[PDB]
Amino acid sequence: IIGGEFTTIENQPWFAAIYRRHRGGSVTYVCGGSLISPCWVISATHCFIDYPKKEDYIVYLGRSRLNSNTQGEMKFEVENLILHKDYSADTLAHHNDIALLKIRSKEGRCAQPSRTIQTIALPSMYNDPQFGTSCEITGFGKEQSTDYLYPEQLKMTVVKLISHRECQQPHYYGSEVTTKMLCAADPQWKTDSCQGDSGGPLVCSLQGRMTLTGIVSWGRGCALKDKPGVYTRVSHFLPWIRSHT
Ligand SMILES: N=C(N)NC(=O)c1nc(-c2ccoc2)c(N2CCCCCC2)nc1N
Repeated sequence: IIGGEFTTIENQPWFAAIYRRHRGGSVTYVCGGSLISPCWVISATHCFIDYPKKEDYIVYLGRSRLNSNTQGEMKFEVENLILHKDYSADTLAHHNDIALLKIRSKEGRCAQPSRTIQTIALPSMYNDPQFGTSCEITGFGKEQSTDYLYPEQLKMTVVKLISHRECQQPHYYGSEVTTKMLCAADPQWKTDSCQGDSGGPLVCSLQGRMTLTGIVSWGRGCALKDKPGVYTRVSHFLPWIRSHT
């Protein structure tokens, strides 16, 4: 997250921290995700496509820090890694960038909700907020494009939804953006998602309900003028989510 503010897991208790085990046994951070039910985390396919083996991954819930344990956290293995069959990557833009992780502890259990662990509601189909609506994004991704390290403490910020028409403009993204993607940015381009925020939540308040509107997917640079963050439009994937869960 470029700009914004540090936070803790109580302010985004559906946030899932996803790591990969290496040959040799070191564990590194991969991507964010969101808990949509006790046994299911939703994320982005591009996070996993290079290493598509479920046994390589570890999922934490209730975690506020990157490389230290948070009190009350839960650790899970990935019992099921489901990537979207129609995923594609061009140079920047990832199509159908959505993935499901079925989680299960070494004791064979799913998430027990707590003060630090809760689910996030999915939107109703094809129902998103209007352009200019302020939404929030959360993650352990880079604080500056030039940074080598990821922040040790969770961050979040606010961005505003951009219309498909505006994001479709050539000075923005041209036809790289489809109707299954959502664009969002700061009016000053001051704050944004970045590398390492992929897979994490874009949350909007719809009709009084906090709703998983987007999944962090891609962008050209981070917090660059005329280059918004691009998000998988969750309300266009409800059948795929339902069928696979
Ligand atoms: N909202 C944005 N403006 N940007 C992002 O959300 C975002 N940005 C980058 C990025 C762009 C230039 O440096 C890093 C990124 N990457 C990691 C993936 C592996 C190839 C490198 C790109 N993933 C992202 N999800």
